[PDB]
Amino acid sequence: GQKVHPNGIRLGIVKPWNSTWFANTKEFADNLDSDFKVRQYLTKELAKASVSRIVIER
Amino acid sequence: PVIKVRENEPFDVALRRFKRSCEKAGVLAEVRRREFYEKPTTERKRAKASAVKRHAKKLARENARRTRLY
Amino acid sequence: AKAPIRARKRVRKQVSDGVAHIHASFNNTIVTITDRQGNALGWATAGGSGFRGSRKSTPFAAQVAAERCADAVKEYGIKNLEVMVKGPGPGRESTIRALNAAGFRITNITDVTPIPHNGCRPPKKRRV
Amino acid sequence: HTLRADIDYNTSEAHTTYGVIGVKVWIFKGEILGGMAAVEQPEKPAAQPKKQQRKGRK
Amino acid sequence: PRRRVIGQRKILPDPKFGSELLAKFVNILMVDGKKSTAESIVYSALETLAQRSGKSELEAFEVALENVRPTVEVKSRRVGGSTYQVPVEVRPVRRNALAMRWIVEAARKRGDKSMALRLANELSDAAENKGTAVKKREDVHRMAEANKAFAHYRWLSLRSFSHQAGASSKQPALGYLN
RNA sequence: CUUGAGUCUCGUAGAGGGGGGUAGAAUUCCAGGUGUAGCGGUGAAAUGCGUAGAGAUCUGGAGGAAUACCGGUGGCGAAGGCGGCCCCCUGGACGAAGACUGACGCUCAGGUGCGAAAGCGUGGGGAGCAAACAGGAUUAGAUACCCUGGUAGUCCACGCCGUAAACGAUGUCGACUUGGAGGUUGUGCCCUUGAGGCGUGGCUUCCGGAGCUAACGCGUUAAGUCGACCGCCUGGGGAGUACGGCCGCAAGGUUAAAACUCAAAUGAAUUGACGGGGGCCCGCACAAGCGGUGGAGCAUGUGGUUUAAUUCGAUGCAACGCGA
RNA sequence: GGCUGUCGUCAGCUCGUGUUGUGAAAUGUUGGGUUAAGUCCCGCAACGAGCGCAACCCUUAUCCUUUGUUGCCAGCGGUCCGGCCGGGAACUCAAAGGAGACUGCCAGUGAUAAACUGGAGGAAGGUGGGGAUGACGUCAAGUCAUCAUGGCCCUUACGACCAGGGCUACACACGUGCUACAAUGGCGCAUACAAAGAGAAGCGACCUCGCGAGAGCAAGCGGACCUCAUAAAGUGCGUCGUAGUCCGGAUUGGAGUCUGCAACUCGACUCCAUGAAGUCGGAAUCGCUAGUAAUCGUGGAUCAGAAUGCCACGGUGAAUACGU
RNA sequence: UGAGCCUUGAUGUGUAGGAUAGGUGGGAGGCUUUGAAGUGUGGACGCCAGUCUGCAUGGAGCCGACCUUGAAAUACCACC
Repeated sequence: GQKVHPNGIRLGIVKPWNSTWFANTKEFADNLDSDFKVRQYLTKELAKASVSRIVIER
Repeated sequence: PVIKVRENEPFDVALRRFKRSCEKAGVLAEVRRREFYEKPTTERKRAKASAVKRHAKKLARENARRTRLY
Repeated sequence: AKAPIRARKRVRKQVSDGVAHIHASFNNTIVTITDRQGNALGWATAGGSGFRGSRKSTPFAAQVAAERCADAVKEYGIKNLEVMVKGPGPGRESTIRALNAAGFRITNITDVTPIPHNGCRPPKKRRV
Repeated sequence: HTLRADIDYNTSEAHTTYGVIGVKVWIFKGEILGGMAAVEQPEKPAAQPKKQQRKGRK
Repeated sequence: PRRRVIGQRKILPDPKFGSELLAKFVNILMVDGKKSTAESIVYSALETLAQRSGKSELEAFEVALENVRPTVEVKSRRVGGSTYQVPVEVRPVRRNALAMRWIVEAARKRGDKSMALRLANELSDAAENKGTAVKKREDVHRMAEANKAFAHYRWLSLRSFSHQAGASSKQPALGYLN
């Protein structure tokens, strides 16, 4: 079961990132963990709809 | 088995092709080997047997003209 | 055995022509220089080159055997040569070069390797 | 092993009676896709019309 | 193996004299990557040599590189129940380097109170064919005259050879059916 | 009757059978000549032979199995079987004209005759090689294999039970089924334009069509279409032994089985692996090289080993500065 | 389940479809020539097409192009000759569009040919250097300890707070890396230029104390301005001879310092004195085709307190690749 | 052909040493074409080409006392 993940090397050109924001190093973890919490608890609410992607921007 | 028939022009290297006609074969070839009585008729006498690979080759020449490989 | 002799000048009978005999086995060559009338004037071997194994039975050991004996007989004063060959083993040609390199002519390379009229039965060896 | 265009991969995780099941799905829409593309201009034509410096002279 | 022909690097004249034949010498004089020292050791040796004979600083270096030069090599490639040795005549790039290696191999044990002197003594010596690497030459050609006996899995190779427009005799050389 | 077959003389190819004659070459041997330090064996090696003169080599004689050469897809026999050259006795098959008989035919239990090979009794013969046997070598085990010593045997003559994979494991003989060509021969014809061409027989063989096979293969010499008659087989293991009849101085031979166990065994082919069968290709896989760790000291991980416990994960390449 | 490793950069593997066999399955996926290539010339029941590779891609190298500072400075000014500053654009130089190179040209070779090599301008001729980059998937490889999770057990606990102790143990062996065993160096004194990145919770010039580490104060910062940082190896001069030294400097005593209630086994740093093993190491044992290998130092990721390690960077930079 | 007795003749390729180490006395060198040596000719003579060396011609050298290495020292004649 081979290969570095196929979409992962594509993330810098003609594929967008799944999230786009910037925090100046020291606050980057605090912003990354909140960016996860919005992913996890928001999708729980829209359970009954059908959705392909989630894109969070600050 | 430098073979008693003399090579055309004598030189330090014996011309083994030009020398043999029926020497060493069957008589002095199976040295330190088990002697059979009737196996040699089919075992050693393989002149028809060795011609077949040459025939196979001479057949495939023609087919290479017809395929346009040639 | 050999002695530490001063440089050689010596004369014996100055016979000028000889026959050589090469007895080729699987493990060795015995190379033996004779008078035309047929008398040992000297010999050397492949086995005293002390290679052991299969390695004693190679054309280069056949060459140097020829070169020792052909050398020694320069005191016997041979100047031309003929050889009889007796075995199916290697040094077919490289033995012939050492007799020529001793500065002798070697025009008659008579193989006499004897084919009996179906003689005595050989050891059976491997069952293939 | 392609770097160019977006190309869609998903690995699903889902449950059934006997435990977790999963499907790995690559789908390929096109080798040129315009859904994310590089910016309209290079630096050299962009922004101010008179761009050359005084080259000192405070 | 090897699909196509693959090349070699080329040495570009050294920064303190301007010679290719010197920039290749300093490359094997290198210990711990340090060519910029191996330069300092060549030029300090060469000048001591230059007091010994003033007609050229390169006198005793240039003739060392001819006299201790091996002309022949012995190669090795195992066959089954046997290792053997099989002689080849050697290509010039390795004739030159063997001799450069051997001048420096001998120098680092000369024990003299500066390496510039160690290298300068072994060159004055190998120029006159009196030094340490005359022996290294002698041995390497002995092996190449002695090992003319052997062939590669020989007993079957000797028919295989005879039909491939080869001789009725054992070829003492690498990677041929012999 | 001839449409089956049988017969007389003529011709032809061949190692068919049985008894006689006959030369030369190695080992082996006796004698004589020449000559000095190893020979032999094998992966490597030892046992074996040698300075008491080996080993090798030359000259002359010796003896016996055997006949190296016909050597090719040839030809002959009975399958197995047959190879030096001649002579004597003589079989069987292949041709051809002249000619004759006229179902005189097919098959064959029983049957009598008859051996590849070794086994084998007496006589003859005996040179090498060799089961066993012995010892080395292997450790890989049986004194086996493998190597060296080494015997019966192998070899002929007559004689005893005729064994097997006993052969195209293709019964016998006969009728029918597109052919060309090889090898090579009777014989009709040809400048025999090339082991050539055609007419028509001969064994022997390559190719392939109808038909026949599970598959390879066979294919006019069938394993096709068939004919009669005979021979033999009916799951494995255990059994080519046991049992009965019968033969053999004698060791042995001959047809040839069940209880019981058991759900399989067996012909073949695909593809991987694999060959110690043959060959090709590629990777820093080797070569062509250079440096690095093991050893020192330290740093760190692993296990050994320790306690209350010194926690686990990874362990041939897919492990140890790696999950941690 | 999600995910990844092995083979292996093997150079092959598969989808759609026909045909040949009764079918398992072949064929293509095999051949000749050629390669990094199922790349490309030729061609048979393989036709059509995809996967790996090839490519786009980022980066680097010159170099085209715009900016002109916290960047640069042929010339000019204060001037230690530092862009600190009056000023200046000849010039790297930085982040960004990217340019160039395609066996396309020309020649030789190769079956036309892919392609190998040579020519030439250019930094560079052979998909320019470097990376990304990994077929279907057996190996039942490994994680229930990222996490999903059925089966399935405790839930006064296979939960929790608090503390101490351990893997960092010692009889040893072994895997790895470091640095060394010299003089190519080390000693003393003098001497030179880095790249890249870190510094918002943080670091930090000058400061005064201190042998240093550090101390306590603090302008300043947003990092091409200030600082980590003296980059080291390398060079200069004079000096050293196998004696474990003039290499190597470990240990250990002792004092100063640090992060923290708390430094004992188990923490860091400075530094004084004395001063060992080890002279390239048996068995074992690995990466490498060139910016590589080797070797030297740096910073950062992590980061209470601790790097030999990992990641990247720059210094200095190797033998050879005949041949299968 | 052993042994005894006896006439002369030599090699000594050392760890350290330029090479020439059987024990050891005489004893401080032979200048004779330089004792030489040297291509070249022969001879004693061996851990195999090495020590010594006769001589047309050759004033070119063993090698010590010395110079030098070692436990012992070396010329050259003897003794064995």
